[PDB]
Amino acid sequence: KKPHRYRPGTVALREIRRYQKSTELLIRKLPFQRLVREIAQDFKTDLRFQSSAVMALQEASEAYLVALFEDTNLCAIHAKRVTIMPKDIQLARRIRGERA
DNA sequence: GCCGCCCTGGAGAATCCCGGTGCCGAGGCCGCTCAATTGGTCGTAGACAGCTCTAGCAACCGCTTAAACGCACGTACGCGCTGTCCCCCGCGTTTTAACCGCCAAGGGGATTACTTCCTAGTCTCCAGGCACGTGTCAGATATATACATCC
Repeated sequence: KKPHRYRPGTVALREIRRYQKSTELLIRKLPFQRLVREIAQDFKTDLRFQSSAVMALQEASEAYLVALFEDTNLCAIHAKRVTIMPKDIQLARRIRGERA
């Protein structure tokens, strides 16, 4: 219960300016390893993983999600909005050719 | 005469600066060592020349006709404004699991060296499949001619 609450949006701009400067991975390593192993046991059983393989998968997945979020933000801005919605992701993936 | 209180001076300890010496990152030097270099030989890939036949190109023609263009009207939709409500954001508090540091043994896989043998490259010879051209043949199409019929 303290005064001087911040306006909704300048904190998000601060995290935008912070996370666009830094280069570290934004997803924790152990949940991503568990997700990769859970996906990979469907294709083949008794699969071992190098740590650099999981790191390459994490780098590629984070780059893909960041680029998709940039296209999604462009979709949301084009619809005279500032909030991203699942239809923006759907339109971005449709124009990209993933849903086409 | 005896005892208590205020003012001022020089010596002991803390700190800054400089010199001698030991440790981390990087570069010169040395040793192995394997792949780039050099030299020679030879086969053939490609450059060059030559002839033949077909497509493209610049600039013009003529004719047709459907597409393009201009204009007027009208109305549907993009856009701006306002309300509203709801849902996402900011923040405080509590939980929880990521992260790092640990076993405990065992298998997977990357190398180094070695052996062996099966299979694919290479060469020679041959023949049949593919590409092209043509004679022939059965299905599809159009009309010639004869019969039943309405006015």
